[PDB]
Amino acid sequence: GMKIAILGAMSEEITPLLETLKDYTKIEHANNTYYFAKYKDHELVLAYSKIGKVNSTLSASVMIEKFGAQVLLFTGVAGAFNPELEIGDLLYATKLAQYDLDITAFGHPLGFVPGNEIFIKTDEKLNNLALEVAKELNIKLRAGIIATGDEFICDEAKKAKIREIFNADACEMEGASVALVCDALKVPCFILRAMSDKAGEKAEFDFDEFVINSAKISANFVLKMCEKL
Amino acid sequence: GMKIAILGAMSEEITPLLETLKDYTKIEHANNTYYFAKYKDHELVLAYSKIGKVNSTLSASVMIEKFGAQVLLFTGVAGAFNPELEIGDLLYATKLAQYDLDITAFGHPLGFVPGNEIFIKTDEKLNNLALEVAKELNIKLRAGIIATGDEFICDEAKKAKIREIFNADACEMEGASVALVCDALKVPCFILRAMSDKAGEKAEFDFDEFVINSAKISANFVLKMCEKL
Repeated sequence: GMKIAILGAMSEEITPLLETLKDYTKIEHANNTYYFAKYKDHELVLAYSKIGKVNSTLSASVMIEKFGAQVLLFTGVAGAFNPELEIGDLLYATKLAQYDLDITAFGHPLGFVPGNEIFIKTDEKLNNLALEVAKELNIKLRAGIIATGDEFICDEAKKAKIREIFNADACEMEGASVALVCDALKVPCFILRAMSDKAGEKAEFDFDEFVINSAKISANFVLKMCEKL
Repeated sequence: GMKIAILGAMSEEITPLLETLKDYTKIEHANNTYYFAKYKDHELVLAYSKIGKVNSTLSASVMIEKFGAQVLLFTGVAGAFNPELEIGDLLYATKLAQYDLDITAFGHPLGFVPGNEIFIKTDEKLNNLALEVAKELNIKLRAGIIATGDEFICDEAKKAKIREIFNADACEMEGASVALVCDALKVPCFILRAMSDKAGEKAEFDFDEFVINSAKISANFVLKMCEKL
């Protein structure tokens, strides 16, 4: 089978994968750690992306240009903007934009730079595979538009504005950058996000506990995708 | 000699390099164009970075991880924040920060994420080489702090704020990201910027003309550095 990159937006999302895989090697490279394992006739390369657009762009580029990944699966968390969503809901991104990429001073729309487009799409075949896996695991999986930028946004008015401009369902700091790298390098990309916060709700749950539970589900989910690839 | 990457923040900065080199090849990779030339016992790889942090991170990562660059010289333009600077003045960045990398909601300073630092330094040996070249060409060269982010800022109050927070001398959209990639991959990086706009002053000159004239000077400058490497 093809070589598969598994990127996690938090180190806690990688831990349960490594525990399941058990036998793996690693290298320290690009001020990060990359892990190597065999699973179901696929070679895997895994890493925590590190935080934000630059870090995640670099990690994805290393996985493909250095380690030869042919597919990339990216698990993480996101803040929900769409009122229909709830804490813990799993979303796959259909397309993503950078809300903080701004040369609007020159008459361009927000998120656009010449040489690129506002939105980057993820891979349809991988998304359909994820829907199959969700069905087989009895997990609810929804499609959404993700806005990415290098701020952790707490301003409710800003969340509403990003939603309005991009029709964004959720928001995080690494998705669009990784999707762009993968598209540029002709590597199918899948982006999975668990909703870790809702716009206009005070949390009322422990984040650490949420992360551990969501990471367990996401780890099993992406390994099941690997098994079918 | 070592393999040298020359990155330009505008395609116009690559044109005069190619005109001097005369014999070169080019290919499409990673939704961009990469150029290859031999110069003074060095293999060169050249590219326009494309716009912003993600694009420039990807371009630098490709030049190093795919094309084997061992040193990277990055020429471009920047808006001046330091009142002492004048239009066309050459600045080399001693260190750079991302002004729009913001998890300050969690008690961190602006520009900081765990796993990284606020500032990234450029290579001291390359900076000293640049000072030698500037002296030999009778060109004034100043050291500065550069703030990088994905907005083209026109708000004067915002410029003042970024200058104040980082003690930044100038501002652009690609420097810090490339400096970070190079540091992470153990590649010496040099960042040269010509001042394309002045603190508090409406630009009363043509940008196209400025770019052509500044690019000619910067192209010769970095080739003279290559000759000494």
